Amino acid sequence: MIFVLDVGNTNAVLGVFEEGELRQHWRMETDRHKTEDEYGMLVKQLLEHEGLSFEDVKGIIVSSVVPPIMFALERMCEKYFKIKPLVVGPGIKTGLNIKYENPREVGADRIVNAVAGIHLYGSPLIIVDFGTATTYCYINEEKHYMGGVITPGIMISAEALYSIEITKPSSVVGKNTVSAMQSGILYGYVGQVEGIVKRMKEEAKQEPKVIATGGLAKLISEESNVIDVVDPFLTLKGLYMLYERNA
Amino acid sequence: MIFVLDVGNTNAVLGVFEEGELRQHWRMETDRHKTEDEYGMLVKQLLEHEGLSFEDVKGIIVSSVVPPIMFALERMCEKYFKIKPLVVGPGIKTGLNIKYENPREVGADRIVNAVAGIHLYGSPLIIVDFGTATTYCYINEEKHYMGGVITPGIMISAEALYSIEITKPSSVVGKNTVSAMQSGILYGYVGQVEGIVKRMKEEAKQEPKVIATGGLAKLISEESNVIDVVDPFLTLKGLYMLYERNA
Repeated sequence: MIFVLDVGNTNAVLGVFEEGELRQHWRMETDRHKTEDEYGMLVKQLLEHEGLSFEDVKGIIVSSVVPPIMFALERMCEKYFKIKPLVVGPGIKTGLNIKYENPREVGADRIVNAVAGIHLYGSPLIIVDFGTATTYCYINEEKHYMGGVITPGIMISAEALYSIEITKPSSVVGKNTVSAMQSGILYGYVGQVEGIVKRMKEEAKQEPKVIATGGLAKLISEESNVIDVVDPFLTLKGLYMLYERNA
Repeated sequence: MIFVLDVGNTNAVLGVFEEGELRQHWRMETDRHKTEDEYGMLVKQLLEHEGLSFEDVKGIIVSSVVPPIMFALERMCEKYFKIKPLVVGPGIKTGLNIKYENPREVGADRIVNAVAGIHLYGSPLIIVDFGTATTYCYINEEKHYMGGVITPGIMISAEALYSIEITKPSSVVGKNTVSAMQSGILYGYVGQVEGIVKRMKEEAKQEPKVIATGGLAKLISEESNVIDVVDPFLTLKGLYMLYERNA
């Protein structure tokens, strides 16, 4: 089985693929305090409750935006799995044609998401990833990664305000402060996504399918039709594709 | 003449009204370091270059969200103008019917803006104020302040990202990082405003005129039709109305 790890500033998502299918996934807060042995012990527990052992895992790929924890995760992989993981970084092969002027500044997971999205959903595509930032990538009808749009993420924008559950209020016009802020975050974000996506489609030669991922993709897609498919595991699936290409 | 002062966390706007009309306005960064005498000396200079003296000013009203500078501004008014200013606060009379459940938690300038907007533009109204936060207030067809919507302000959201000039990029799909972020802030914000305003109008009995104010109102209104009137001096005009009612 192949173990994938997508580590964010705030959250990590783990998954195990068996015969090219996602067997199980797990989500957690990124912990800069945790040691290689405490990662190994937590992973042991996740595997055990899934009916798996370390031995079941034959390959590992990690994508991370947190250098201060890479050393420990790599050491945990080497110690518990006896495997040196593949790290998504400069010089990993992806098969992705990047026409963006800044290919090296493209987030690793935008690349991963584009590889998965094109393989799973075709082209042209708009990919919306609601994470720490909300990104919108545009892949053209020749499967070229053209670039896109970056905005503040739902939680980071909600924190800068409330300074948290993204709840639907009983009305848009908030009859009270909490209600006004709930409306603002939710409907403001929906309006943001609708507006950007409509403008990106306007610039497009062929009309693209819109796919979204990230924890809060579902909330947004419940409120709008602008998103065609929510795929919560796009990045995991992409990292699995990358592992296979690079094995 | 009547001197008005609207002091924000980040910016202050001053104005002088002569025969009920705004004669001149001045904008500046709020300075927590400045003393009462350095405020008096700066005001002296602004008046001189306008052809005015301290003596010309017979009344003063101040609205402020920065308590640490009120003492100095009040002392400057008392010393240079020989006037104790009216302060927008609990117990100032406004003539505004507030149906919002949290009347006391309504920003002073939302009240000021509503008083000015209703007097100058009628009802029902949607008032959009692009400041530190972007607020959307809804006044119903009986001129009642119903509440509204609060979102992160253009600059605070742009800072949390870039961490600045809000520029129109050459395309929505940014061909490069800076371009992607420019698109995101600008078109994301436009989409946010369009979406919220359309939802607020949907809840409205009569169809409201939409008025906007704040430094960046013009940028947004250039990009959308959702705003009927940009009135850059709504708050100044409101504070003038409040001074007159309370004199």
